[PDB]
Amino acid sequence: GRHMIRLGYPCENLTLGATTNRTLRLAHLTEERVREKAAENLRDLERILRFNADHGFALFRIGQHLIPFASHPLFPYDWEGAYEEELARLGALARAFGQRLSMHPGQYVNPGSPDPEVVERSLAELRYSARLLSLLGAEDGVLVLHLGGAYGEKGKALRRFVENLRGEEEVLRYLALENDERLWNVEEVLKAAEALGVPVVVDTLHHALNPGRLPLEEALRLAFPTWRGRPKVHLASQDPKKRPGAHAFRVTREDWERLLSALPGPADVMVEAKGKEQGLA
Ligand SMILES: [Mn+2]
Ligand SMILES: [Mn+2]
Ligand SMILES: [Mn+2]
Ligand code: NA
Repeated sequence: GRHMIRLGYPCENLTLGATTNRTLRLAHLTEERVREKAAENLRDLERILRFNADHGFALFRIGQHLIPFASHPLFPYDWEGAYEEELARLGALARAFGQRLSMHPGQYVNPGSPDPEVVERSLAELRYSARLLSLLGAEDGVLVLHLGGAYGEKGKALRRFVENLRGEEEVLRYLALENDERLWNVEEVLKAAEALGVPVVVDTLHHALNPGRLPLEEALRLAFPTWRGRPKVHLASQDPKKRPGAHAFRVTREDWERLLSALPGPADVMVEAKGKEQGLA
């Protein structure tokens, strides 16, 4: 059924054994082997889009390794010329299905690092991610990022984060910032996001562990105005008795309920659960 709240899951589908996330060792980074992996990941991207259209999922997060090692100085070919046509085609499918596409670079992507080498590698990775979403024609695509490390002093870490991203026209087309469970709350992310002119993704588990002064309801209410399009939110549940913020297999009914009650209006909810497409109902 057609709900005002659209759902998604990241990277892979467990029912199908489909993934967008195959990689390889850099010792095996041959033109032929990468083309191998990329092809299977693109095949799987397509199956997933089709499975989502038949099973009520409007959102999908494409894993970083879709084109394995694309941002790496040893990448064996022009991936954009190789794939532009097929990405446009997959992009048109996703739009025909009404699907919204996203990527979330890992915890080692840190534009606010003071190490210039980490900055350059991080920027390379975000530029590849943004180019991919551009080639898929993802008009409302999202590229989600945590604010990363305090590196001893937050004011300076944030100023580096903004300086190192303000110039990046293409990345800024898609970039949205997300609160975390340890270092940067929603009030903090809203400040960073305004400086950069980008939206805020509220994560409900992270919010719970690290709320600042804000009830979830006010967090969502402040975040909603930061999206020109449909706001995106993350939904996870605590994996019982494990490390705080560890993701449960399936989201609880109680946690789903609490978000539904807090949302100020229509939004897109990425379910971050170890079960993937089995993470809710
Ligand atoms: Mn996140
Ligand atoms: Mn999250
Ligand atoms: Mn999390
Ligand atoms: Na409730």
